[PDB]
Amino acid sequence: VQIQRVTLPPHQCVYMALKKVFGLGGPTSLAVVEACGISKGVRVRDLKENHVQQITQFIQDNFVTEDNLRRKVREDIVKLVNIKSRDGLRHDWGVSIKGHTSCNGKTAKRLRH
Amino acid sequence: TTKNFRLRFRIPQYPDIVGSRRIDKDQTRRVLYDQHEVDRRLYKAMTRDESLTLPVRLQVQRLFETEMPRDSAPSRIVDRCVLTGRVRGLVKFAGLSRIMLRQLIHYGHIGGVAKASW
Amino acid sequence: SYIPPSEVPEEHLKNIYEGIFGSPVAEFERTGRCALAKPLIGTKLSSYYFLPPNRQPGFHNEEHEYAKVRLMSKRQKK
Amino acid sequence: GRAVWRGPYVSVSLLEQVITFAKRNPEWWNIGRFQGSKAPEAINTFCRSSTVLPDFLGLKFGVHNGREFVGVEVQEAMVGHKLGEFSQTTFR
Amino acid sequence: HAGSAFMVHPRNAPVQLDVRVSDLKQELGLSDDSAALLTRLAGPERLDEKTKRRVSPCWYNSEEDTLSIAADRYNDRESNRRLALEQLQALVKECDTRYPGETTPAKQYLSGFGFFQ
RNA sequence: AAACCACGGUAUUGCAUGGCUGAUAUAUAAUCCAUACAAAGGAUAUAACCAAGUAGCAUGGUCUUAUAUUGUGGGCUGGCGGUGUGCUACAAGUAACAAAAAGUACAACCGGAUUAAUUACUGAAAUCAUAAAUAUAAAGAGGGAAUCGCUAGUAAUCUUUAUUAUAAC
RNA sequence: AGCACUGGUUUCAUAAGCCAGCU
Ligand SMILES: [K+]
Ligand SMILES: [K+]
Ligand SMILES: [Mg+2]
Ligand SMILES: [Mg+2]
Ligand SMILES: [Mg+2]
Ligand SMILES: [Mg+2]
Ligand SMILES: [Mg+2]
Ligand SMILES: [Mg+2]
Ligand SMILES: [Mg+2]
Ligand SMILES: [Mg+2]
Ligand SMILES: [Mg+2]
Ligand SMILES: [Mg+2]
Ligand SMILES: [Mg+2]
Repeated sequence: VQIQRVTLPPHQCVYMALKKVFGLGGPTSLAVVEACGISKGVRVRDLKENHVQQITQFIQDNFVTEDNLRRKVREDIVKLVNIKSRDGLRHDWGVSIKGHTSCNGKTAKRLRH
Repeated sequence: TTKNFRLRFRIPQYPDIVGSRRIDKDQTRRVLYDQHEVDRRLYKAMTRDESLTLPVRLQVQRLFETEMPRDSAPSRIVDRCVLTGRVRGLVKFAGLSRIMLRQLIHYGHIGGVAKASW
Repeated sequence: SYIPPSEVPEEHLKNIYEGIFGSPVAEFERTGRCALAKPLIGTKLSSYYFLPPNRQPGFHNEEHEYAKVRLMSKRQKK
Repeated sequence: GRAVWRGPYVSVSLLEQVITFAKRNPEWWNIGRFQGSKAPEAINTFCRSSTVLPDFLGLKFGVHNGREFVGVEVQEAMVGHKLGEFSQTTFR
Repeated sequence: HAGSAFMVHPRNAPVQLDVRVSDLKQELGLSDDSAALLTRLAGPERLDEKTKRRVSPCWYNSEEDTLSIAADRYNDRESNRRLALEQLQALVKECDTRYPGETTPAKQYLSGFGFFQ
């Protein structure tokens, strides 16, 4: 079983497995399964073809997913860079946007864009 | 020519004369706030009243700057020691800095306050 | 019709109670009442500093006297 | 940020500066600004905490940074931000 | 207190009024329904948990069968007593009108005045 | 702002000084906490070599109408390296979630850093304050030489209060 | 790779010694 071309582990619960989709988390994954009539006791290996199709259709209509979500986030960052605001310069430089980070800013340095 | 003598206090409870700095300017701010307190409260109520249309609320916002000085804002007032004028280390319940309060307590000039142990 | 006193809506009871004793103010309202319900502290702030008059009628100015003794106790300037 | 239901903040001094500018250049304000012509002059201000209006479109602002007035020409993408985000105070 | 000549103590103004429901019913000839409605309107006392300070102007105590009213709106001791007495009469008028009962000299005396409302 | 005027100075000398403080810390006590139905442990006080520290305040010498007093914005937070004191974790599932299907999820879905969009709250003013929520879901699998605290209601671990417009690890 | 260098640790401090990183 794969939804949005992400392979869902067979032995895990459906609402737990859907978290692997970029754009769905705990609270939102639970909403999707229950909206389709699936409770927390249903596992991936218990799903059928019709169940998968319902989930895939519901996700596409309500949520932005892996590729479109990544593009949207990047376009937001690029706009700030072109505007040349304070935050935009920090993104271009590859450092955090907080006021005082001369002592602890390592995470923002290794997660550049 | 004109003179402006520094504010100093000579009290029998302390062997030395006590001087202070920059209390007059803060007193001016406290007086100005009391002068404009009534109008400020009225405009605060109107700007946080959801029943009014905003094109009216935006115009009321402009009254905070045209009808009263910036120095009547309550957020720009600080508490200074009444004897020395020091801001840091103030003990609010007595109105004196920790340096003066400790010495006065030792000689019993503060009612009811004494050393503690337990 | 006869309505027993134990079957009266709480809404009507609240309206009667608040109509007599007043309506309390909630924590976060947007009616503009919080500003007008806070007590005024204009006088409490402006009477904080210890500012006795420089010259008290009938008494000597000890601070002025203190300064004069200091000048006499050392050499004159220029 | 500022609560949306309470509106923006704009300084009164900034509004007075723009009103005077409009009176000086009525033709550009009504017609020229939309064809794309550049502003005939710049407005210097200290109001770094004011929000940028689209009625400030084609206007040139000199925003104080501590030493001089840094030129800032308003674009559509700058709408909604403060004037102080486009005038840097520190230099490396 | 030592500062009596320089500031008026804030606790001089508040006053409280207490009345026993059983005696009040007998004096004014209130019916059982009227008494029950009066107790419901008062209700138990409400104290905020942040400060444990009573915030209910009116409350009813079941153990002592007492109806209490607190008045602290004004700065004057007497002005609060006048306010408290008026509020007590307003409650009686409302309960009596909904559930009329027996007539007594006290009720007739109040009716001629109109409950001072 | 002071009239046979007592100008002001966060200017300088702490190696000219007053006052106050760090720095030996056992032992003792008509002192404090607790006690009243059987107990244990603490707190406070107790004279210093160190030219040790001192733009709170006071003071001798020297300097200065103004080295004074004031308005707007900016800075003290600053694209880099070193490192002290703390908080949050991971080896070890004795974890995690929880209103018990006498449970639920997972097999470090343990850990909760960073960034995007959004809203509320305080305030005259919130890009460079705080909180919540949605998405994102980083380092970390017990750590070199070396080094610190403590010896029982103590270490370890958990909750709460106060100093106290908004804002404590 | 490593010698060497580089950063630390130890000492009242210098040196020596020690530990990693790196070529
Ligand atoms: K303990
Ligand atoms: K900390
Ligand atoms: Mg996910
Ligand atoms: Mg100066
Ligand atoms: Mg010395
Ligand atoms: Mg020395
Ligand atoms: Mg020292
Ligand atoms: Mg300033
Ligand atoms: Mg600092
Ligand atoms: Mg573990
Ligand atoms: Mg977890
Ligand atoms: Mg493990
Ligand atoms: Mg890992």
